[PDB]
Amino acid sequence: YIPGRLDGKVALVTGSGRGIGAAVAVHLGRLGAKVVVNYANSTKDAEKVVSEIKALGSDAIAIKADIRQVPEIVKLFDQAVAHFGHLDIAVSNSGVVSFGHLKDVTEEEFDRVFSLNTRGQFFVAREAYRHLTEGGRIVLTSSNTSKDFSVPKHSLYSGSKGAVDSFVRIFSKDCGDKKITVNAVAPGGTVTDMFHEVSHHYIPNGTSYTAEQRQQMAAHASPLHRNGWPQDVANVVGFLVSKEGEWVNGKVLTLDGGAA
Amino acid sequence: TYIPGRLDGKVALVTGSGRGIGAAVAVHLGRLGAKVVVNYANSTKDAEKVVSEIKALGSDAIAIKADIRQVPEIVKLFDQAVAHFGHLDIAVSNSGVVSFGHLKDVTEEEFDRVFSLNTRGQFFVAREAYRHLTEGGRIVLTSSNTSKDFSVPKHSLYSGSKGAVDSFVRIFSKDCGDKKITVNAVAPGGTVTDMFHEVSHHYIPNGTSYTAEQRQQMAAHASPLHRNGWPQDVANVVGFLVSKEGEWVNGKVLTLDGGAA
Ligand SMILES: NC(=O)c1ccc[n+]([C@@H]2O[C@H](COP(=O)([O-])OP(=O)(O)OC[C@H]3O[C@@H](n4cnc5c(N)ncnc54)[C@H](OP(=O)(O)O)[C@@H]3O)[C@@H](O)[C@H]2O)c1
Ligand SMILES: NC(=O)c1ccc[n+]([C@@H]2O[C@H](COP(=O)([O-])OP(=O)(O)OC[C@H]3O[C@@H](n4cnc5c(N)ncnc54)[C@H](OP(=O)(O)O)[C@@H]3O)[C@@H](O)[C@H]2O)c1
Ligand SMILES: O=c1oc2cc(O)ccc2c2oc3cc(O)ccc3c12
Ligand SMILES: O=c1oc2cc(O)ccc2c2oc3cc(O)ccc3c12
Repeated sequence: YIPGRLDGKVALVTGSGRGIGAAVAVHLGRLGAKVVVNYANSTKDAEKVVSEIKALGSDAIAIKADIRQVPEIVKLFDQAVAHFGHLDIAVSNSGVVSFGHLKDVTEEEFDRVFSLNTRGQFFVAREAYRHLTEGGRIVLTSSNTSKDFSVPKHSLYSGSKGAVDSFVRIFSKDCGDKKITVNAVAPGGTVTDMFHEVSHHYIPNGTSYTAEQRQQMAAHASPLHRNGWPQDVANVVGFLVSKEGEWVNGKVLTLDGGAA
Repeated sequence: TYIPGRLDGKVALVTGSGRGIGAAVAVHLGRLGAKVVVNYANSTKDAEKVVSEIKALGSDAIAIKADIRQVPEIVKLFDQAVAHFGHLDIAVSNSGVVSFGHLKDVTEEEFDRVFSLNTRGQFFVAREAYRHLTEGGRIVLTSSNTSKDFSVPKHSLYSGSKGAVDSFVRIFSKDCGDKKITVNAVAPGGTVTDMFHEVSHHYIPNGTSYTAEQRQQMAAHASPLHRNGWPQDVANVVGFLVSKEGEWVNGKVLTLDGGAA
C-alpha cells in the first residue's frame, strides 16, 4: 500500500474530456484508479484522456452522457458499475459559465446554467451515493465566486455554485450512513477554455487587454504570481479522494492560490 | 414629515404576504407608512384580511394574485403594482416552500418544486424589482439559517435552494447599484408559522414522539434568549433594511435566529 494512492479503486469524473475534468481524470489514473471518463460533446478529447490513463498503466472507458438529463446520469452510473464492477469515487465537474447584468438575464439563460451547475450536480451526487461502495468519496465543483470573490454581472453563476456549497455540507450528513465523504473544490481563475471565455469579465475594461495580458493579470491575483492550472485542482481532488483525506468532510475548499 | 425609520410616500410589495412571515412584513411596512401590494397564490381570504389590516391602521393596500413560479406572472404583478400606486419603491421576496428527504430519495419533481419558487422565483422577482423600482429603492430576498449557519440531516435540497439566494444578493447589489438600489436577504431560523408546525419534527431527534407544542418549546431553547422566532422579528429587521437608515447594509445576508448559531 502507498499513501495518497488509489490502487484498486474505481473513479468517475463528469465532463472529463477537457479542462479541469481532464486533469482530474488523468491524475486519478496516475494515482492508480481505473477511470470512467464522461463527456457530452468532446468525443475525441475524451478518447484521448482514456489513452493517457491507459498510458500510465491504469484502465479507463469513455461514456457519453448529457449531465442535464437525470435519466442519463442514472444510465451513466449504471454503465460505470456494470463495466468495472464497483465505483468508489465520484467527481462532479461538468459546468458552464455566464455573465449578464441582472436586468437582462432571461428564463432560458437561468435554466441553461442551473440545469447543469446545480440540478445536474445535485443528481450526480444522488446517483453517486446510490452506486458507491462503503467508504467512498464524492467531490462536487463550486467557485471562488460563490462566496469569496464578488464580480459584477455574475449573479446567476455565483448563485449556481452557492447551492453546491450548501449541498455538500448537508450531503455529508446523509452520505455518512455509507461512510462516504462529500466535499467541493472551489477553484479561482484556472487556465482552460472557460478562462478564455470570460476572463475579460473579471477585469475592469477587460476588452482593452489582449488574452495574454488578461492571463498575466490573473496570475497577479494570487500572491504567488502565477495562474491556477487544472493540475492544481487535480492535486487537491487527489488528496480529498484518498484514504488520508477522510477527515475533510462536508467542506468547500477554495483553490485560488491565496487570491481571496 | 420625516421620522427616521418610517416609509411615508413609499410603496412596497411583499410576495406570499397573505400568511406567515410575509403577512407580518406587509402589515409592518404599512404601519411604517408604506402603501402595500399583498401577493398570494392560494390564500385569497387571508390576503383580503391583510389588505383590511393595512387599511385599518391608516394606509392603503391591494391584493394581487400571482404564482411566483411563473415568470410572466411576476412581470404582470410588478406591472400592476406600478400601474395601481404610481411607482414602486420596496420589494420583499418572501414566498417559499420547505422540503425534507434523504438525498437518495429526492426526485427531479421535488427538486423542481422547491427550486422554481425558492430560487428561480426569487431570482426573477429581484429582476422585475430592478426593472420597475425607483431610484434609491430596496430589495430583500429570503434565505434561511440552514443555508449556511445550521446543518440538518435530510435537508440538502432546501438548504441549497437558499444558499443560492445568499450569493445572489451579494452580486445583485453590484448590478443594482446603478439605480442606487440596495439588495439583501434575511435568513431566519425557526420562526412560528404554518411552515414551522408542518416540519418542526424534521429538525429534532425523533421529534415524531413529541407534541406540536413540545417541539415549539424545544425550538425556543435554540436561542440563548429562550424564546421562539416570530414573524414580527423578521418584519422588524426587514423594516430597518428598507428604511433610509439601513442603506449602508447592502449585499448582505442577516441570519435572524435570536443568536442560536
Ligand atoms: N476555469 C475556471 O477558472 C473555473 C473557476 C471556477 C470554477 N470552475 C468550475 O470548474 C468546472 C470545470 O470548468 P472548466 O474550466 O473545465 O470549464 P471548460 O474548460 O469549459 O470545460 C467544461 C466541461 O464541462 C463539460 N460539460 C458541459 N456541458 C455538459 C453536459 N451537458 N453534460 C456533461 N458534461 C458537460 C464539458 O464537456 P463537453 O465539452 O463534452 O460538453 C467540459 O468537459 C466547472 O464546474 C466550472 O464552473 C472553473
Ligand atoms: N418559518 C420558518 O421557521 C422559516 C425558516 C427559514 C426560512 N423561512 C422562509 O421564509 C419564507 C416564508 O416562510 P413561512 O414560514 O411564512 O411559510 P408559510 O407559512 O408556509 O407561508 C408560505 C407563503 O408563501 C406563499 N406561496 C407559496 N407558494 C407560492 C407561490 N407559488 N407563489 C406565490 N406565493 C406562494 C404562500 O401563499 P399562498 O398560501 O397564497 O400560496 C404563503 O404566503 C419562505 O421563503 C421560507 O422558506 C421560514
Ligand atoms: O478569479 C477569477 O475567477 C475566474 C473564473 C473563471 O471561470 C474564469 C476566469 C476567472 C478569472 O479571471 C480573472 C482575472 C483577474 O485579473 C483576476 C481574477 C480572475 C478570475
Ligand atoms: O432552526 C430551526 O428552523 C426551523 C425551521 C422551520 O421551518 C421549522 C422548524 C425549525 C426548527 O425547529 C427547531 C427545533 C429545535 O430544537 C432547534 C431548532 C429548530 C428549528
